[PDB]
Amino acid sequence: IGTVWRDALKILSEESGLTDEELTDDTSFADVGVDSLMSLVITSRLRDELDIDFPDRALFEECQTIFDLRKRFSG
Amino acid sequence: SVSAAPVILDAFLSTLLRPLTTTRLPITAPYHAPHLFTAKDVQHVTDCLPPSEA
Amino acid sequence: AQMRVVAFGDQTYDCSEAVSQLLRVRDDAIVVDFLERAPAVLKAELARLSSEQQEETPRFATLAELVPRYRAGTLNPAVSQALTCIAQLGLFIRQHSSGQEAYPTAHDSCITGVCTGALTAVAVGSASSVTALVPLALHTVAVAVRLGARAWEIGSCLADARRGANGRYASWTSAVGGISPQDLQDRISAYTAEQALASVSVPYLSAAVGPGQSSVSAAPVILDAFLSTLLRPLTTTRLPITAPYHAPHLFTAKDVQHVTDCLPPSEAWPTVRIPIISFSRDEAVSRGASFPAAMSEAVRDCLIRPIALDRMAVSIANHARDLGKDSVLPSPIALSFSDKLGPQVNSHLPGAKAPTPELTSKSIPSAIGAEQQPMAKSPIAILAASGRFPQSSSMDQFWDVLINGVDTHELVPPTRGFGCWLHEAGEFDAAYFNMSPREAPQVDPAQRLALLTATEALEQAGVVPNRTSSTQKNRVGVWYGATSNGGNRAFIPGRVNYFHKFSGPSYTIDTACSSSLAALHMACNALWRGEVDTAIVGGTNVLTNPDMTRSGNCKTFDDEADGYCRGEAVVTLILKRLPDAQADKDPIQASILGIATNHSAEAASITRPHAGAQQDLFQQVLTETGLTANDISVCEMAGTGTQAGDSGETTSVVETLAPLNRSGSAVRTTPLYIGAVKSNVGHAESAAGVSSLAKILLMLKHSKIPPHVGIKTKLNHRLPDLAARNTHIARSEVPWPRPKNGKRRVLLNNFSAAGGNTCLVLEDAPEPEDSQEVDPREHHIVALSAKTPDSMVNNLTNMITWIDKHSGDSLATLPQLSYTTTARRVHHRHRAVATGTDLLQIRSSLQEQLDRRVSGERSIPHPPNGPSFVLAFTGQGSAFAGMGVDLYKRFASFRSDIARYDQICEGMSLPSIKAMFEDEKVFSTASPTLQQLTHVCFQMALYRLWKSLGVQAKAVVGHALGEYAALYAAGVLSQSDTLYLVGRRAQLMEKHLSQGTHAMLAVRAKEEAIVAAIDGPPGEAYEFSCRNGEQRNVLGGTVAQIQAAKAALEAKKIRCQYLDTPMAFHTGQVDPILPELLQVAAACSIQDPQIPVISPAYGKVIRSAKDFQPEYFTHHCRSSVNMVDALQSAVEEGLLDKNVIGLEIGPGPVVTQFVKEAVGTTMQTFASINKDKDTWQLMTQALAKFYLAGASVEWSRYHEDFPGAQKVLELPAYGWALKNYWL
Amino acid sequence: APLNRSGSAVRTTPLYIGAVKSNVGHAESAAGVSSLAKILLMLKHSKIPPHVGI
Repeated sequence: IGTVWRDALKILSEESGLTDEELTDDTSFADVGVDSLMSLVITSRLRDELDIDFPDRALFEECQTIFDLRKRFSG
Repeated sequence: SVSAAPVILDAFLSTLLRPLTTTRLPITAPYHAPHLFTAKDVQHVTDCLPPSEA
Repeated sequence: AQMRVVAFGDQTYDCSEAVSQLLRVRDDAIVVDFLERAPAVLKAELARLSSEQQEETPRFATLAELVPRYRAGTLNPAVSQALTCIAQLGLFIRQHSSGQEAYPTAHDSCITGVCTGALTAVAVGSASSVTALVPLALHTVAVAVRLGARAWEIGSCLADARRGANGRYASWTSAVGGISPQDLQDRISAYTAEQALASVSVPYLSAAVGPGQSSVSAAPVILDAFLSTLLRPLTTTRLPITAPYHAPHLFTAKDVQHVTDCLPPSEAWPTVRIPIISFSRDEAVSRGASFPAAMSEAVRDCLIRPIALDRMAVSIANHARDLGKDSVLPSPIALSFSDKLGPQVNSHLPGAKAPTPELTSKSIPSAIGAEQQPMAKSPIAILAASGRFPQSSSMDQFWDVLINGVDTHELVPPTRGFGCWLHEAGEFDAAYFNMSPREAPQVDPAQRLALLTATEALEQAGVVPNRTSSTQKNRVGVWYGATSNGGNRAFIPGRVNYFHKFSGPSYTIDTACSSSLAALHMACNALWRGEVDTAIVGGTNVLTNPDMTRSGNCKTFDDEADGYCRGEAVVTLILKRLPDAQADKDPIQASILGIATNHSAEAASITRPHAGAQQDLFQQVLTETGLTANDISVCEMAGTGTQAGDSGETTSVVETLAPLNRSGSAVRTTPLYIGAVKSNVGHAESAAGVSSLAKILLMLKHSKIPPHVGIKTKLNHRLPDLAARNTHIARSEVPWPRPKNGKRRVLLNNFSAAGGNTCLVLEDAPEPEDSQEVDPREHHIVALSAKTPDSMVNNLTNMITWIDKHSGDSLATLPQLSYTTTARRVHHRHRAVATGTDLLQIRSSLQEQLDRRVSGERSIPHPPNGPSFVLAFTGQGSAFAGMGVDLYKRFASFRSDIARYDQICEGMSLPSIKAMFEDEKVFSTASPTLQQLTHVCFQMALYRLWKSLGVQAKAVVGHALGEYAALYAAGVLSQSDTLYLVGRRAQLMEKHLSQGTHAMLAVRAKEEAIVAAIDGPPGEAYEFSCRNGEQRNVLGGTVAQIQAAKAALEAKKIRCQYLDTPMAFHTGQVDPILPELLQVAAACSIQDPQIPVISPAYGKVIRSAKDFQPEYFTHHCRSSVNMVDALQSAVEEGLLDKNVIGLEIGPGPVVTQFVKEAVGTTMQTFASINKDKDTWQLMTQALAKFYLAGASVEWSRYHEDFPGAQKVLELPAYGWALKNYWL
Repeated sequence: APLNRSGSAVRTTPLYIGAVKSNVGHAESAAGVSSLAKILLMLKHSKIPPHVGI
């Protein structure tokens, strides 16, 4: 999970323009400005690089902060 | 949203720089093309409804 | 300025017809759902009744079993009230769901009821839509059943039944006419005072129908005693009300609580919103009260108050004038005597009742496909039936033996008392079925005969696996009956499924005696479920061991004999849902409207049915189908050979289909006839039912009735003469015409002694649609096939005999023959073909072919995968006036393609090309750009059409303009890209050039002679524009150079011909357009070829996208067209060969000639178009050669545009090579 | 038993397998009903039996 989660963090930092250290548990997608189209692109990048079975809407539907996404990636 | 044939569409997208993020949508045909369809097309598609007055 | 009033009726209004009609309804989801759910709640609430009440309630599964009791009157109040309420609610729901009537609204409507409907008024008065009313409807049904139970019980407590009860329930109410209400009440008061009766037994007024008529209720005997006092002119009648209601001296609030207890408390009960107009109460307008409150008040009205009917009209008028309207439209539902209601209310309002008796209700046309009624209970169609029979070999011989009226009993052939046994017992065509020639005896005769009959039935039905969405390889189940005797008989349907490739359910059912009939029943059940789309059914009864042992089988119309006269039959049928068969254009022979059965548990001595069960079954089946006995023409008997049955069942069957009038007369108007297939063929133990079905189908086809071989002596003492009861038997043929615009229905039933009494009703095929559209085709193709040389010979001779017998049928039969014999058969290896314009041409051709085959010539199968075709695209040098406009007219795909291409050219700002294919006149004034665009468009369209027919290219080749069309066929370019390239190149070369500056010359001579015979080396004086062949070459250049070359060559005695092409490709003319052509070329989307391209520009076979760079188009347009070297390279590469079939796509065989010359004089070539030959002779010739070669042409698409020729004829059965096997 | 794309155990709860064939053999016509009877007994006693066939 650790390597896959770290690659996911790199993808999120790339898309949002933030830095890995900044994407902490408390931060919320609303503050990061992860827009709905942004959620789609992030999900596509995740399922393309790390080859995960993540539906395009779980990020928006379930993940309101980084912690929820971390839990989802924990599998 | 921008649409075209897949090959030319990919060719056009490649010349979009980094701060111009892009994705792909599950559309499998061209729509909203004033230069592709004409009134004949809309007449054909809707021609299945029999004519009547009620 | 109009209001509609909804009124419901009391128990007086009979509800037997309405309930049955609602049960019939199948096209409304809400109605069927409600009618299915209502029995559940009926049984649920009926299970909470006291022990005595439950003991006197009939057992049922659904409502269909209640209506007979209701009609008979032996139905207790508890369920009578609930049935009445169910009828009212169902009628309203149907009116407001399928009738597309807006739900009543408080703005312009109001509701009313009397004695049952006050319950329904609140239910309808609460919901705002039909869907929101079903749960409330069921709640009201529960309330009604509970109320009826309570009233029945109080009545039973007051007084009991009588010794002559006989099930029927006495009446408790009687209407009295001719006395005022108050006067009658005073009369009752005087009567009670005169007598001394308990306060709970005196008669009382239930309703005051008006100043001239009134109703009074009491106990039965007390009621009759009081009625005896009422003299004339007072008239009295006995209503069908079974319990005391409206009695303010028998019920109190406690009973109201008891009845209402079925509604649990809650806050979700919808408040009543549509005003309810009631009259018995003090305040006549009700609105706002919750559903439980209004329901309780309605129960109080129904149980404690006397309904004052006389004031109904005044109440409605008062409400109308309160709203301010000046008319009311009555909409009575199940309201007895509702006609008088209309004017009675209107008379109390201003006399301005505008008639306006119009209601536009033309239903909107239903969406295609969905118009058919949901698959539930749809008519079944019998497509075809085949099967062997004793002393016969097929259906036709069976009919022949039937009509002569001859008993099939005969001495057993030595090869295997007398019996009805198949003359030929076991013979098999082992070769056809892919089996060892010596292992056939291992498979028993039953399986072999089943396989033969199934194959014949499928062939006759015009069914080919995987052609239509209803004849799939995985939607064809097989149900088979089993007699009393995997690679055994248990897998007979397994063998059918395996050989005919069907992958579907298979079963071998057998219950006790109706194994085949039960199998058919379950096949129709599965079809109605949607499990399968087709079904092969029909059992077998062929014996294996003779075991012949008294000297008698069955006496003529008697039971003095001891034997049963058992027989053999291998019948098999096909089955489809009627809508599908209709949409597929198959030979529908009959239909199965409905089927039902029971087991007849009751037995007499050992195994017997009962007359009551038979009557119930006949009534049930006649009801579900919805047809009365007066329209059933003939009925058939299965029989069992017993004593009481075979004779008395006749009286049993007529009991329902022709009951005797009580006064003594003929109930029936049209004569009825009976028969028993087991009179000549004999009893087919496991297949008698299917044999009788076959007999019925034969009767329907030939439209006759067979003379009976039975009754010939004095009528049986157990079978009274039926002549009086509009029934009899025929000693000879009695014509049975199809009634004009009518249908002839038949009822087949089986009376197996085991107990089964399965019965079903048939129905003649729907009016055969009369195709009118003529077949524009002039030349037609007839195909044959077989799997063995002898089978092919037999097929050819059978077809020759068939044609000779219909040479004078009609001009519009040959297309039908072509369609049935090409697009509705499976094509074996051994093929044969004839083509012609008329029947005699085909007959003579087939006769000659058969003569050649029988002379001694062997028969050779075809290659395994069929031939491989190398396409060929012509250049713009042979176009003529009408370029296949007939194709544009007779083919939908071609027309759509041309329209599409015209639209796309208009999109790119290119000339339209539709005119070229419509008027046929603008060819004379067509610009070069339009010419080339039309050429390329036609090339693409024709290639697509040909590919649709089932020809797959193995290689491609073009000549200087078919190259663009050639590439698309190879998949290198998309159609839009090819059109854009061609159009833009034409525009560029038209813009930058001058017309007529250059020209082109064609010479038939070797290159060496050409170079040696003209002064000046090639390249400066003249150029080889295209190298066509060994001795064929063409040259181009300027006018001066060309004329000098012409003079030099003609002076040498070498003929040379000018070419009309105003432009000259592959010359110095095309030099100044290459930059712009390349610029346009780069914009297309090149792609890897899907098949080799025999490119003449590079003179090499090309199989990669690397060669089609944008410079390739420039090189092709500039450089010469080397054809001989490319063709030689293809020949040496193994691509082309003396075995592939060339096929030109374009105007005339020019390229195919080059290919044939460069590959061998024995190669076959075909041209799809020609200047002076209608396209269809070439089309049929090419398709015939493709077929005979071994190809697999898509015939179905060849006929799809010609509705005239879409009808399956009845060709003779497959010519099996009959070989004998018996062990 | 889905296999994770990255490769791991996705099916959390164990998915036992069993077959009556070894215990009593094969009836060829009653195999289905015999297996169903075994399922009913396992449900009643809430005990997956040991497997035989090693």
